[PDB]
Amino acid sequence: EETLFNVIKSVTRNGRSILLTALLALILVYLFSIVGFLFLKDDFILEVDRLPDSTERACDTLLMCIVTVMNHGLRNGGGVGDILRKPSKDESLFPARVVYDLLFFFIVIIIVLNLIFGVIIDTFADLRSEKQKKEEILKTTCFICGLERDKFDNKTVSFEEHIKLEHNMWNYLYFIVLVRVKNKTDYTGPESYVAQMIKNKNLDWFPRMRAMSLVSNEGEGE
Amino acid sequence: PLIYWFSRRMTLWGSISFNLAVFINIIIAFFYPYMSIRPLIVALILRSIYYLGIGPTLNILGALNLTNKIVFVVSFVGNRGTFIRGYKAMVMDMEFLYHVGYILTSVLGLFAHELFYSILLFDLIYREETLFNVIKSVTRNGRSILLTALLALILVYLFSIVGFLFLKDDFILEVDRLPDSTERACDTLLMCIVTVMNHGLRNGGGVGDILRKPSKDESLFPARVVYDLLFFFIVIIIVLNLIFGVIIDTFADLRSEKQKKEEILKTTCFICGLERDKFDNKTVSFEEHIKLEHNM
Amino acid sequence: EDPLAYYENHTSQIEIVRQDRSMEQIVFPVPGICQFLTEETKHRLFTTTEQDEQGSKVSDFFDQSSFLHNEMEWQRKLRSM
Ligand SMILES: Nc1ncnc2c1ncn2[C@@H]1O[C@H](COP(=O)(O)OP(=O)(O)OP(=O)(O)O)[C@@H](O)[C@H]1O
Ligand SMILES: Nc1ncnc2c1ncn2[C@@H]1O[C@H](COP(=O)(O)OP(=O)(O)OP(=O)(O)O)[C@@H](O)[C@H]1O
Ligand SMILES: [Ca+2]
Ligand SMILES: [Zn+2]
Ligand SMILES: [Zn+2]
Repeated sequence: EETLFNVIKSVTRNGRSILLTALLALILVYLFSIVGFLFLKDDFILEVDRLPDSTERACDTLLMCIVTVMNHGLRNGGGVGDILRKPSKDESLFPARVVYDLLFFFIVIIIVLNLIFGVIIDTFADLRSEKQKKEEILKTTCFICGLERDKFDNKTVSFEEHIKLEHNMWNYLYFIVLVRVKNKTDYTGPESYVAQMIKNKNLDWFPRMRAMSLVSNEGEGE
Repeated sequence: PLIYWFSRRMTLWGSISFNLAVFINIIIAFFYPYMSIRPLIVALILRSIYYLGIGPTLNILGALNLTNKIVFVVSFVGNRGTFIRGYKAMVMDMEFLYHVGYILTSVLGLFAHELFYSILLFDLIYREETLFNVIKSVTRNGRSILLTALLALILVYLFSIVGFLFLKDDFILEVDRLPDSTERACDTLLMCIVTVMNHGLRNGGGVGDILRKPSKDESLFPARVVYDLLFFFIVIIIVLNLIFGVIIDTFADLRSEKQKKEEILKTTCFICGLERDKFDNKTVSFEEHIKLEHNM
Repeated sequence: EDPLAYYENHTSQIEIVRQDRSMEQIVFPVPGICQFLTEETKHRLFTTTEQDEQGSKVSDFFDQSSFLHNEMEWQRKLRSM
């Protein structure tokens, strides 16, 4: 499916930005884990079910603390605060804890993970804009000389016939094969010239910004 | 020649200094508390840990980082010549001010405490431009985000007043006491705001989730339903959702501005600014026009 | 079958600009090998081509002409089996 591929391209094109944002998220989690270990180590209690006490500390060492904050903090909607034990309102450290969760909520869940999402949207808009421009160019200008559709207006020869026969690219390709295949001694005037030009590697014999259909008015002016 | 040699390799010292900064952070992260160039450095650090130990290895890595950065700073000032711009200029220079602060952080980390090395990871933002652009997506419209938060705070304030005046009884919170479980939390207006703000915005449902479950047959049941629903539709879907909308809007604006700037740079020449389309069907092409004819 | 089919279907015209800038129209026969080009390759070339710095896609089209000729030659040999 091409549509599914395009959807995947929406995250693949800016994959580097997403990875870097994840690194920033990891760095912020690292800083918060350090702060918790220094100040709020006691409050780090996790409930676990033992296969055949329920709650025990999880921030005894820095490595375990970062895993607990990263694994159980980012996934939870509230953030780190949800996993930690409920703080008593009358407790002296209540305000510090309240600020701690709010900062995590406003620094790691609303302005970090949301940025990763925003990168995806920006890629979606970029992909659509690029596709729209490419289709417009393909359907509005002809391949060989590149003239716009509006030029072929109020003229005997229309744009559709200009591209179909007058500036048919496959006709040019056929001529290239004929010139390459035909012998030197059998070359005519025009065929000898293009063969010489092809050897010179100069791509100027191709018409540009000009065609006989529009020159018909020029011929009348002549 | 000596100062020139130091300045010429600016990428080398900066790449190493960041390279060491990363390895020190991982080592402390993985082990704390304790009792191709890149793979080669990994082997050396691993070997030092095996023989010298975590302690001495960290001390060595800090010493190398400090020496690398100080010579990086002296080279930076010499190459940029900030002194020629004026002694006042270098002091006010943002780049110079950032470097001295990093130098201060490095020496504090080496001596004051090991964890101070953690904040050195902020340098990654400066190292990567794409990450800087991502951060710029929120920094450009920071004022709007702050004001939206202020509007959010006002809305939580209004709801807290309404809850205190009418629904004070339902404000019950569960707490775990260190060596009754549930108790009131809206006895005074201030604590009510903290409970609603802290436990309301974070919760997906909103304020209603934290409050006690209302009885369906209770007379005040319809009031609670309307109150909870209003918070959900006025503080979580139209307030926090707006903040992300600002971030998305900034992303589009930054991309559009960058695209226009690149198109202008690559489509018109610096001096006269003529468009590329003008240089068509002419003996002199646009590329040679800018290369020689109009070379700034 | 139709006498005016082999001499008609195998005919094409193009536009070129000479040294003197005087445009000319060349009518030439289509060689037999050119008739073996696959439609799928034709569609890929039309869509995959990209514009150069000048905005003219002719340079990319010409560069792939040799590949198309070789592909057509293989198609002829494939048609033999
Ligand atoms: N210079 C050009 N500008 C725009 N479109 C072009 C140009 N050259 C070819 N095309 C398009 O590319 C396709 C190639 O045309 P082609 O003559 O092979 O069509 P066809 O109808 O399959 O052939 P046939 O002549 O055998 O009926 C057609 O869509 C044609 O419109
Ligand atoms: N007027 C202009 N408009 C647009 N681009 C320009 C203009 N003048 C110079 N440039 C571009 O700016 C850069 C400066 O060109 P410069 O002559 O220094 O190139 P260089 O190849 O490094 O030099 P050298 O001539 O020694 O090979 C090049 O990218 C050149 O294309
Ligand atoms: Ca002859
Ligand atoms: Zn044309
Ligand atoms: Zn110019």
